[PDB]
Amino acid sequence: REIVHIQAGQCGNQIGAKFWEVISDEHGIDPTGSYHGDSDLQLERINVYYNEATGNKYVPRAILVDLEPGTMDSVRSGPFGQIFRPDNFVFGQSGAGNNWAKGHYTEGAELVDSVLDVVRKESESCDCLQGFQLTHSLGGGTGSGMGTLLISKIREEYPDRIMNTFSVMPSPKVSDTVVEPYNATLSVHQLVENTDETYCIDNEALYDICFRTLKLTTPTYGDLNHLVSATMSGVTTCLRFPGQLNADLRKLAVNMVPFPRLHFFMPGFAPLTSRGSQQYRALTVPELTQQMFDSKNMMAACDPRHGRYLTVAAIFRGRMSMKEVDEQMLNVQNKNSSYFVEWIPNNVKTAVCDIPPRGLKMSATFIGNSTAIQELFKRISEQFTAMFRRKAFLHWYTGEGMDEMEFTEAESNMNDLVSEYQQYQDA
Amino acid sequence: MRECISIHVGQAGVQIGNACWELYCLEHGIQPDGQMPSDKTIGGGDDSFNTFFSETGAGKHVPRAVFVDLEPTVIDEVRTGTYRQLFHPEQLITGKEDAANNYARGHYTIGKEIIDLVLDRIRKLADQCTGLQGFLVFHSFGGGTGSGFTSLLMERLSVDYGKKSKLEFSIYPAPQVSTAVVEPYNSILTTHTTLEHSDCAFMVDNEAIYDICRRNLDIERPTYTNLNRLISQIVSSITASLRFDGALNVDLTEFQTNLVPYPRIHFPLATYAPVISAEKAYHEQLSVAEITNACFEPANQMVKCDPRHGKYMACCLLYRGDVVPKDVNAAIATIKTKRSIQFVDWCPTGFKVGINYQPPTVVPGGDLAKVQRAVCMLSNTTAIAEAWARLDHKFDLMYAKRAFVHWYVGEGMEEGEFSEAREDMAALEKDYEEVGV
Amino acid sequence: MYTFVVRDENSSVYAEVSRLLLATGQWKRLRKDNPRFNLMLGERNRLPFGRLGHEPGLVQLVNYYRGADKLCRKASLVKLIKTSPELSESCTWFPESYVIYPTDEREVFLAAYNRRREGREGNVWIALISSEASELLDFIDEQGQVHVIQKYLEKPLLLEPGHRKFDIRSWVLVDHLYNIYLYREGVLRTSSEPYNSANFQDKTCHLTNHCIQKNYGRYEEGNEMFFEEFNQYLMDALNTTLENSILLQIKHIIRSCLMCIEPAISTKHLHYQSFQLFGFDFMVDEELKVWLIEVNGAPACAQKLYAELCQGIVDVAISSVFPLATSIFIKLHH
Amino acid sequence: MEVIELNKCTSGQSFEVILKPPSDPSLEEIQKKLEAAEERRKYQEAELLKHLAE
Ligand SMILES: Nc1nc2c(ncn2[C@@H]2O[C@H](COP(=O)(O)OP(=O)(O)OP(=O)(O)O)[C@@H](O)[C@H]2O)c(=O)[nH]1
Ligand SMILES: Nc1ncnc2c1ncn2[C@@H]1O[C@H](COP(=O)(O)OP(=O)(O)CP(=O)(O)O)[C@@H](O)[C@H]1O
Ligand SMILES: Nc1nc2c(ncn2[C@@H]2O[C@H](COP(=O)(O)OP(=O)(O)O)[C@@H](O)[C@H]2O)c(=O)[nH]1
Ligand SMILES: c1ccc(CNc2cc3c(cn2)[nH]c2ccccc23)cc1
Ligand SMILES: [Ca+2]
Ligand SMILES: [Mg+2]
Ligand SMILES: [Mg+2]
Repeated sequence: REIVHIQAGQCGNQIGAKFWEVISDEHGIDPTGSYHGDSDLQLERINVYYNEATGNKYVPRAILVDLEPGTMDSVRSGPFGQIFRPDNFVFGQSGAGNNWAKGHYTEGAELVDSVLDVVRKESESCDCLQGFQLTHSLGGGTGSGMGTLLISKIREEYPDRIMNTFSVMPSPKVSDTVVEPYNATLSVHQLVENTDETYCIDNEALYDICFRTLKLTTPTYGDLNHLVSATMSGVTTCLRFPGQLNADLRKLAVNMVPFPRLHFFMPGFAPLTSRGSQQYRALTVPELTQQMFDSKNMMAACDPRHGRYLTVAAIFRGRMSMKEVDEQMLNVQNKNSSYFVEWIPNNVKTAVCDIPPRGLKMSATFIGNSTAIQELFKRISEQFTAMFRRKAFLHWYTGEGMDEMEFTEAESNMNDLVSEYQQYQDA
Repeated sequence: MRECISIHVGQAGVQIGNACWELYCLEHGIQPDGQMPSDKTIGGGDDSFNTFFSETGAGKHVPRAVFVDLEPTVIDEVRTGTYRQLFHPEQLITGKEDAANNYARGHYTIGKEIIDLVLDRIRKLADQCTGLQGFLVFHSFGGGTGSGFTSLLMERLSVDYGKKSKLEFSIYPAPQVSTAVVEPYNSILTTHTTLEHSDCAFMVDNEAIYDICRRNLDIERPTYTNLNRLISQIVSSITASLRFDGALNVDLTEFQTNLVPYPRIHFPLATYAPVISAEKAYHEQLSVAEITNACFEPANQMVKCDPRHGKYMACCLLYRGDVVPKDVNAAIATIKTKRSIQFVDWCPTGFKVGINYQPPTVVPGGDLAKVQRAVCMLSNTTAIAEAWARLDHKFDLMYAKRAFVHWYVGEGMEEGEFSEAREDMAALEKDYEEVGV
Repeated sequence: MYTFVVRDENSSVYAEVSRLLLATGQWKRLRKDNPRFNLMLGERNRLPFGRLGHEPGLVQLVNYYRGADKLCRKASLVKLIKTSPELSESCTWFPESYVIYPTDEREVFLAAYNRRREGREGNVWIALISSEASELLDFIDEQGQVHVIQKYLEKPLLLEPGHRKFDIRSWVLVDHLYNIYLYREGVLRTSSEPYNSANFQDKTCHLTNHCIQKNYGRYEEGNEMFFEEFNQYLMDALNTTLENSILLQIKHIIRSCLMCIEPAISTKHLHYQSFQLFGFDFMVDEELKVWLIEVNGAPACAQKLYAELCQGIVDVAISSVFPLATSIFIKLHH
Repeated sequence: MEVIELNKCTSGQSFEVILKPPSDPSLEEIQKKLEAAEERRKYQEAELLKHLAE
């Protein structure tokens, strides 16, 4: 089962690039695309993300999208820049000016068909395409506006394929422009309808983690992206390496998503580590379990103690006692069974993979479907309303053809999403 | 002689089929290439083992089996496995994308595009049969294929083969081994749809096999391989009377006669003893009395429940190894005075005993030790309904919130089938209670 | 940090137990339908034993023995005794009883009393009390539910001052190992009406229940005489003790009853574990012979003894399985 | 107590011991239900493509 990767916009391409940088190192694939590992567990699930190229070369099934050439030229001149299929570089020239409308309705519309042609060309080769994954931010114009336009048009042409996203949430602590709450809200409406799994990566959380925890006075986007590539690598581990789990994206989605609109996940990761700073002490399993469940390790600035877990997925990596893992996992649930819903039996599932990430001897990745995620959406909704009650900065959008009603609708749908999460928090 | 066709559906069914046929071959002295030196009727025969194997002119002994999965990777490991030459391609059938642990997807959506093919490949086996008794169907309750495609198949077989019997080997879902969360939905659905189409079903709770593997084989975390080699032993005990000379349970019809007095209540509890570790340096061989006594210990049952708080309708004892009727009758007499064994008033309180002198065969390099005598008890006790109660409760919890339901409805299924299936199960729980108290 | 649940709110004994557990600061109460518990304080009716011991990573314990109702209900107890060889119909400490279904053990019931008609032997029975069988044979028929008719002790031991009737209540705890623990503190639930050998058409005189007598508070507060008193009265008025004259027979009847059904309810090798508190109700005749009247599966305690007993339950039945970071019981050995 | 129907052979023997005496849908509806569920999908797929067309 093959996956098609797409990365849209500045944020989208920068985390996406570092993702391919990380997992290409895991799979032993080099900057040119030649395998150079020791294990062959490196290769029997490598067609999931890579295409086999003549000359024993491997090429990412990756499509790079932007309305500006700036970031994608940085990617191409980046460390693993030349690994990517050059035709998969689809870009405009005007940019989106952090404007959802430009990305979704005007500038992006002009470019979207060209992108879909590259998608179609990839899907055609896939013996059994299982789904798509997108990397983008929701605060800008391209990744937000055009990214959701792509998702909408991909669902039209592939209604029966899984669509997952890694979606970076905006935050005033890490902000480019004031209109990010507007762009975010418009995009959430789109994600609620047309995605199976959306990993909610809050820039607030990524910041706090870098400063409060990781001893970084002034964290850059590069530091923030260390955390994101580590997490993306962890959530996809089970699909990239052989193990216990005989599951595709669909089977995995079925067991995580009891309700179609409630598919926004809190990612987490342990041990939390800065880049450069070595780790000499390997965590015990009880430490891995304790940390990956602690809020300070969550990538979404939500307090899981303010909600209840609908489902939970956990992926331990490295050489460890599978027994001890079960005890510690079963321990946490039996410790705090009040923070798990009782009306979904056995809703916490675990998997183990013998291959650890680079630099760590063992690690865990947390995927939580908590109702506490409403805190994230309430946050955006407040920032949205504060401006919208005065119709502030709205001319940037109405100048591209949008009406106020579309904002009112988007606002309502997210307040609905919030109220829906609240319904199951009191069940 | 009358032939039996084994149908293995889904991952659990396939990999368990592998375990069984591997074991069968060892018990009949058939090698991986299908050659059976001891068979002197080259090219054919009328023997008891021909119940499960047919013969080619070249002298190959091929299973009367069909493997079917909605996704290739599991059966591909049969196409390239050590017993690859044993089967032939038309016996192994694979779709491209599985049912994603979705009953509706396996039954309705993806089931439809492959049902006519499987029945054809099955019909090609039945045409090689001079007298077909019926089918042995291996599958999981929790898998979308194992649950959804099985009920679809079981419906058609009752149409294409009305007079033929159909037995089930069913894997009851356990959280310790499972990973799906929706297996209770799949289990209730497939039981509801298969109930009138199954003459006799042997439930195996992965929870029970798992603990048996930990407790008695000293395996810290059992793999499917560990579970399946133990399950194959039990299944081999249950089917030995179809593959070997004897007078007890010689055809599928007798299984229902001896074990299933009332059709709906056709879930006999299996209990197996002794299970001994091969890495166990020092072992004291157990007696007919000891292994027979172990048959009334809950820790040896395929499903954990308490037969003391229910009633029996039937009870077969199948022995393998050094056993004589005299020792059995003494062991039975002793146990009865010490244990609580209540039958229903309209049943004779007695035991049907089968003995095969050949002791149980073990897979070389397996976890199980060779023993001088072993036994499998098949008891139709109402206590097994505890397993239905567990399952039905989990179903109720999720369904009250309609959790995950949208996955099924999105495949064309109606929400009404959920409630219908659950009401049928609610009836089934009461059938057991009428009889049991 | 262990966890437990409460599914019986009317339990005067285990509401007290739940309180003690929380006070240790090492137990946590979940809600009725949370499966991830260590201990279950279940309901009296339709308790789902079939769902216990199937939670991975959890040792589970319940405060009831499945199947123990065959001892704790009148129709069953009679059948239990009569059919069980270790007890038999020759059993010397159970009043001659018979099972009687409404319009079975009626034809036999008639035969037993037919010499009692003309044997010039004491011929009074109880379901209520009567000398005429016909009068209560279709009192049962007017009620609707199956009844038990039983030998009536018309020559009971009588407490003076007062010339009164009484019954003894013993609290027994059976832990997970099937150790049978007798609570050293019992209670006499005494009548205050002088026992009337003639007219039993009243209830107060021949029925010693704690409810129906509310002659209350005359000789002892509560109509409730404890063992220190009853022992003293025995020493002064009959020159014997409680242990010798009565308790040996009590410990013998208790042990005989639970050992009879041990192989039917024991959780020795089960996936879940049981314990349970029982209340045995005895009665003494004038020859100091103790008769078993009944066994209560869901017994309530005496108010002075709640604190001590309920603390004992935690010590040997719960903490014995779930340990934390001289004895009030008498072990009946076997 | 009473052993009956003792059958013996080289492979083994079998008998019965009594300790106490006592005291379908046609292919009509299958393919009808399968197709009635198929156009429940088609209807759902149509309303999606309609919704997307809007
Ligand atoms: N005993 C045993 N159980 C298994 C085995 N494989 C899977 N299972 C159980 O089967 C259930 C999942 O069903 P599967 O058989 O894997 O699913 P399937 O029939 O292939 O159907 P799909 O959903 O389409 O994959 C879980 O409860 C597993 O514990 C096996 O080899 N042995
Ligand atoms: N055979 C008998 N002879 C004399 N008195 C008897 C008797 N059977 C019952 N009694 C009287 O009836 C009282 C209680 O009746 P019984 O025990 O049958 O009902 P009960 O269940 O309400 C007691 P508990 O409620 O504590 O279980 C006894 O305490 C005793 O006073
Ligand atoms: N984590 C992370 N967030 C980013 C990065 N670049 C931009 N963002 C966030 O994304 C939003 C801006 O979107 P951007 O991708 O730059 O707009 P676009 O290129 O037009 O789609 C803001 O909320 C930024 O904080 C990045 O490299 N990493
Ligand atoms: C793109 C591609 C792939 C992924 C990962 N998806 C995923 C993984 C798991 C899951 C639900 N979804 N449930 C699990 C339980 C145990 C182990 C793993 C998982 C996201 C984006
Ligand atoms: Ca032959
Ligand atoms: Mg930018
Ligand atoms: Mg499968």
